[PDB]
Formats: sequence, C-alpha cells, structure tokens
Amino acid sequence: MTDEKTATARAKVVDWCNELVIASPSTKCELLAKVQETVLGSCAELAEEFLESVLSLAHDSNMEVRKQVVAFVEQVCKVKVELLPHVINVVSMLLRDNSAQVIKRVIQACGSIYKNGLQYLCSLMEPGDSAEQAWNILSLIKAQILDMIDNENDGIRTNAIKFLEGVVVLQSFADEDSLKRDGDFSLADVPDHCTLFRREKLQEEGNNILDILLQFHGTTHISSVNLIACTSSLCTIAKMRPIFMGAVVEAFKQLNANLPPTLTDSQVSSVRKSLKMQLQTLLKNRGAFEFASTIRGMLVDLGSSTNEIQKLIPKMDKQEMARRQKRILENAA
Amino acid sequence: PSKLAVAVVDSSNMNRSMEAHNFLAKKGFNVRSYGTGERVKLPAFDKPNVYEFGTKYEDIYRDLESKDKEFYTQNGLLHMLDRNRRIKKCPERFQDTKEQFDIIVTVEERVYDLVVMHMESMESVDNRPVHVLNVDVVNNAEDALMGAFVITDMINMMAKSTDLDNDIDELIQEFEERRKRVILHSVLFY
Repeated sequence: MTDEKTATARAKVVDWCNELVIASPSTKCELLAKVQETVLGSCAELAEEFLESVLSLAHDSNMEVRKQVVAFVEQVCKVKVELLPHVINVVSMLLRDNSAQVIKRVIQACGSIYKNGLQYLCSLMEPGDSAEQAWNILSLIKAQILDMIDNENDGIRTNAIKFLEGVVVLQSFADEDSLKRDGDFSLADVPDHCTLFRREKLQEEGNNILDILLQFHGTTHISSVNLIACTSSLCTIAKMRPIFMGAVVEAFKQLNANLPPTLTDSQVSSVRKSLKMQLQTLLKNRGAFEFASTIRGMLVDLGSSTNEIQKLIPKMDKQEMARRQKRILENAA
Repeated sequence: PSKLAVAVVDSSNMNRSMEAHNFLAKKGFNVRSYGTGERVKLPAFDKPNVYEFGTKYEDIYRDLESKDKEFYTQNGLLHMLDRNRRIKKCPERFQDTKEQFDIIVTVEERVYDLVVMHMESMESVDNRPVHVLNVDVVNNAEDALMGAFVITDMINMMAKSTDLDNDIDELIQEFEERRKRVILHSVLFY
C-alpha cells in the first residue's frame, strides 16, 4: 500500500540538496539540519539515496559544515546502522582533520558510532566483505584516538580519554558486581559464531588500553582537566567492570600520595574533590568489598567522616561475604 | 560575542544566577540560568517563602504583593522579581534541564557539588565535555552585583580564547592571581 508522504519528502530534500552546492556555509548547516530531520527521521527510507550528497560536504573548507556531517554520520549509525560501511570512512578521514574543533566532535561521535558499529557487526551471521572493511576502519579509529592521548591539544586529549573508557567497558566481561546500566554491552554479548574478531583479542586490547590509562593517570606533568577526566574514566571502568577494581583503587591510592607538582593549589583541590566523589561511587559497588578499608583510608584523608563512609558500604549477607572472603583467600595463594 | 553556551547555577535561581544572567545576556552571550535546590527559597529565619520550580516570576511577585506589598518593597525582593520576570518566565532546576553547555558557572562550592553529583549520576551519551567552574558569590544583593561583574569578567576572558580547552587552565590561573580568588574547575560529560 502507497501514499504521497515519501514523494512529498523526496521533492523537499532534492530542493535542499540542490541549494547546498551554491549555498553559504551558514546556509549549508541550516539545509543539512533539515535534510537530517527528514531523511533519518520523518521519512527514514530516503537515507541511502541522499548519503553521497551529505558525505561530499566532509571536504568543505568550513569547520561547522564538517561538524554537521559528523552529527549526521553519528545519527546514521543510531537509526540506520546498516549504512555503517558506507559512512565509516568519512569518520576515520575526519580524525586526520586540521581543526581541533572537528577532531573533538569526531571523537565525541565515535563513542556511539563504535558501540553501535560493534553491536551490528557481531549480530550478522553471514558477514560480507563490506562488514570486514567497516570492522577494519573501526579498528583503525580506536588506534587513531589511542594516539591522541599524546596530542598537544588538551581538549583533544580529554575527548580521547573519554572515548577509550567506553572501549575498555565494551572489550571486557560484565559480572554480578557490575553496575546495572540499561544499554550495557560486554564481551559476554559477543557471540562465538562471530568470525570478524575474537573475544580473547578484544579483551587483550581492552586490557592494553586500561594499562595505558592507568600509566597516563600516574604521570607527573598531566593537566588538571586530563587528570580529572582520567580519574572519572577509571571509576566508570571499575564500577562497570569490577574485575579492574583493584587496579583502579591502587591508581587512586598512588595519586593521592603523589599529586603532580604541575598542579596549582586550586587544581589540587579540584582534583581531590573529584577523587573523593569517585571513591564514594566505587565504595557503593559490591565488587569493592576487598578494598573497602583502603577506600575508607583515602576518604578519611580527603575529609569524609566515619559515618559518611559507613553509609556508603553495601549491606551483605554472611553467606555472600563468606563466598567473597574465601574467593579472596584462594586467589592470594 | 563568541559561540559559547554558558549556564550560571545557584540555589534558588533568584538572586545570584539572575544578576549574572542579566549582565551576560547584555554582553551578548548565549546564557541560561538554573537553581540546584529542591524548591525556590526566598527570605523570620525559620519562616521563608517556598515555591516549586516552574512557578512564574510574575505569580511570585503578585503572591508577595498580596502578602505584604510594603515590606517586600523595603527588602528589595519585588525589585529582584521585576528584573527576573523581564529575563524569563520562571526559575528552572539544573537537575531537570536537557540543555548542554560549554561552561557551567556555580556561585558556591555547595552548588558546585550538586551540579557535579547530578552530571556524574547520568550515563554519558554524546561523550561531550563541559567545564564546571566555581566563583564564590555571597548570597546578598550587594555581593550578587559584585559577583555578576566577576563572572562576566571571567566569561569575557574565556570568550577571547581561540581554543578554550587548550588555554582555560592558564586563564583561570592568571584570573585567580589578579582577582585574588579561588576558582574550582572540573570537567563533566554529556
């Protein structure tokens, strides 16, 4: 069964796509906003035919235009993720961009793009060549952003840290102690029937990215913004994946004992206030059981009262504690 | 002047954020203001004027007018409500907004903690960072005025930057020195 809606929408976007080639960068962003709303929203069917029209604007001289293309590509992977192999090249190329503002927006978009892209690819039973190409680009995007922790721009470094946090979380296994999060995806959600990649290899990469974050967190000349961002990213990783709890608690313990001498008095107070919040959050996780006294120690150093710390510790039955108290005893031997 | 989305946050969204909102809007900034409290509290010490968030500034004006028009003219509360009703419809709560900013300015450490607690309580989706800064403003008409000039001074200096992320820590560091102030600075994510 048919109606006029699709044809009326196609006529509207054809007009908009035609104006683009002769429009000012300011007019181009207005046009693209309207094209996205229709082609990926109101009349979603029209998305594939007007792809190249939008994707060509990734080459435009105006950075705002390039940022709008990123916003579009990010929406494509949310609503029409099947188009992922046709839009993923633009993302990788835009990470080579000259403007730091464009780089930051691309890193931001890569969070959802990589999660949606990873979810889609491991869902296919008979994946084609286009699927292997898209996964190769996604692997390169991870490596690209991983290099950006040594970028000279502080904003780029902050975005890169945030991106790497999601990768570690995706490329590890959830458990009983993991925080309940609605759209949570782990290596447990990656099927054995998947030929594109191996669960063990992604885990190996996730562990290497975490090791890099742990080392980055402990450097002497890290900026206050990068240090706060890294501390919260380590907290998200440990509460989502409590297997990493011991490592993150140790990093936090080492930081509180050795504040970078590059931090200003205000930066110290800002870093310590954030560290206190992260520690409070971790103490609420059932997986922090073994580290409860260490966490308490640090919170006392950071000015928390006995009763404030005490209220954070989750209530556990003796049968649960005995399971944990014995698991901790057998792992130490 | 710049393309900076700024938010000023306080307890009630009545005195301190509105004094800064007014001056930043007049400087041409894309400014929004919020309160971190559960309800809107206006000034006995144990007897305050409490209103829900979303209650029109006009209705609060006509409520304190019918209560005591003379007393609420002498304490300058109706003068304050006149200014706010000209800026926007009603005071808004930060914890309920879906708006995203480049910079969030808090007027006291207690507000700062409420903003940071709230943003941390939410799973990040866009992975978009926001700078959260604290500028201590004492809750009284005279200090809310002086404070609004500091906040406007600070946002103007930051608006001048060609790369705020890469310059912000040095800018805060020199601003703190010149103005003999402590500006707490954190980064949160959307």
